[PDB]
Amino acid sequence: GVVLFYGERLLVTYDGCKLTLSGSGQQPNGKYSGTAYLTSHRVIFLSKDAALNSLSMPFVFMARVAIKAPTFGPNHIEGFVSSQWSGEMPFKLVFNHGGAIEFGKSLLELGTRASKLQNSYKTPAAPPLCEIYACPPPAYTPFVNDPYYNSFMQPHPSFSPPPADYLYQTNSPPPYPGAVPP
Repeated sequence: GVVLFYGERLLVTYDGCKLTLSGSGQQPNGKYSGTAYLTSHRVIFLSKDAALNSLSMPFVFMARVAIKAPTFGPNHIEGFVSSQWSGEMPFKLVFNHGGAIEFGKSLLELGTRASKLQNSYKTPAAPPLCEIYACPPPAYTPFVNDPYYNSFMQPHPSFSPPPADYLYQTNSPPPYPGAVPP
């Protein structure tokens, strides 16, 4: 399952994604196939097979994110996660069914917005009793229904249904900012 923070919105589900972590030294390094989730706050990747079952890349720790197109091959997304390990770990997201440009354009706009709040964000007070429960449907409603997200994200037919029966929410707020209405 996927556990969203309180105040986090699930925006895009992409089944059939390949994530490559290309760290050196002690940084993470491996290849993973599965589903990528684009939220207001992070990319979540769930390995479908597994040295790692789940990983989260908060926008505020991503750097130099770009939609890449090699001279002959398909569009993909590249970037880094910044500083167990320290320094700059490269990552690459490849999409099996197209929609890399649409996913990446959305990621760039979300990440730009979230990163501008990095210095001012203070995690809200959290309930001492931490709860995980079935995710409220509003947290994963199609983003086209929300003018805040619909104004800068484009749909794509390769985007997949949100896995409602696998979505949970915690009452804990996210420890980093996201792209949300002010």
